[PDB]
Amino acid sequence: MITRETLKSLPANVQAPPYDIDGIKPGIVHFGVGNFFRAHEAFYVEQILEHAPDWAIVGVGLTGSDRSKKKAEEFKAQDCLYSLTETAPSGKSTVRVMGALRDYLLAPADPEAVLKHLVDPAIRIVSMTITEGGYNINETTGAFDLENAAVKADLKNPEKPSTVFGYVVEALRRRWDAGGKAFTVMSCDNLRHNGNVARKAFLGYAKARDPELAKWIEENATFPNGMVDRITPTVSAEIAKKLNAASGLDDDLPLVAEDFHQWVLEDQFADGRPPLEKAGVQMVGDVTDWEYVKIRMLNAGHVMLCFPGILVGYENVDDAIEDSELLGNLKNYLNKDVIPTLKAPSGMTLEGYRDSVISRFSNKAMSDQTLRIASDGCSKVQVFWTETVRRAIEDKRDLSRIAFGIASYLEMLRGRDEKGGTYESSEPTYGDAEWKLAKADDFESSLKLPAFDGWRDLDTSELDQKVIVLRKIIREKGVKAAIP
Repeated sequence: MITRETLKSLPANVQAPPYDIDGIKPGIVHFGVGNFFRAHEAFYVEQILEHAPDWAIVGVGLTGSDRSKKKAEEFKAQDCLYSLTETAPSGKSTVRVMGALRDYLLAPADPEAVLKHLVDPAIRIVSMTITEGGYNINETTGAFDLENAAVKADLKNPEKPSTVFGYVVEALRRRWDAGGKAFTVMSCDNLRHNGNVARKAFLGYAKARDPELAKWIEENATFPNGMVDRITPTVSAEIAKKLNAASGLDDDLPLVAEDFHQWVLEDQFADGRPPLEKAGVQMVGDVTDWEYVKIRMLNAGHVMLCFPGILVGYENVDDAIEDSELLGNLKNYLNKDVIPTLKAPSGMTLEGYRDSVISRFSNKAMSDQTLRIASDGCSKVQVFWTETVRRAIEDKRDLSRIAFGIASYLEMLRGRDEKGGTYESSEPTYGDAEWKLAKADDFESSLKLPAFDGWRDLDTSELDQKVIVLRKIIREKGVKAAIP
């Protein structure tokens, strides 16, 4: 059956919004209505709407392309309702019709319409998922780019903007001038200290617009940082058909996500917020510790699994996590090297986190390619492994497993698995010089790759020697033979 406000007589297997859809009112405006938002932010709000019905979400798309209009039409056609299938590693899935998103507006169609929502006193939070590039931070200067075409145009006619920066700042100006209150700017993009990024972008535009205005926003608005997870894959036509065939719903906008989900959010709101804790959102004073748990256990674990997995010849993460030796090595790395040198946030155990990392990697429906996980391996090693290596060296702890990860990465770079297959991993930051080292036939040259610069200031003598010893074993007897 098609999805509609009236046709909410879904099959016994499909759950419906757990609240009166007619009783909820808008409290959040969201920029960038993508899959992640619909399966994460919208997901948590859906669970507190029965408690505080004034937090419905008004979605806004920034592009007015021919494809954008179609999407907006499909949403309105289903009363903005859509189905979300949640699949667990056990293979079992559940499906529900989400009602938190009460309107979907195409900004270009009517700029004033968006601004009206933005200035409404009931709208106390403005969230967004616009990707990193969406924040318009120049990669070289690290500052908000005032040279951007759309930004300059907005600066010329700020009363009728087209960029998120223009809409948000103009809305804040009007609220201020009319005696209203500032709202909370809540980034839900997966970036380190996403709130600080948002603050830089929005205040960067505000400053150019009017110093006094930026001062006001800086003092009254808030830009909390949040850590967000939840794998929510792209939805292809073929994927949509499987989801609908399984749910029994003729959904034009079906999506699926892993059952696992997490949201750590700094409790810094300008004018109130939903009771998100009731939905499992973890409110904190500083997001930093949680970001590092994810970085040093989930991300670090992902590559500790995939680098040697590629050498064994595994194409997907779920195939590698099923390998008894690679799994044991991952657990030993997390238990012996990371957990003992990782600060633990309150209200959770690092061991429980470890268990979730393992379980998630075993979710066949979510499984990604090992080579994809290994792409830009240099930057990943720098960000995910450096702290763990520095601590092991500084505190004089066992380097065996740490060296194995490095040796595996270096051997993986050579481009050949133990089954005879060849491959070419992607390393954007590497040039001819780097790749020459990576492919050298010796076992010492590639130790100079930039991937290991994060701990090069320390005495890496013992670590490097062990790495060499393991690379030798890996090349002659295979990767598993080198596992500590």
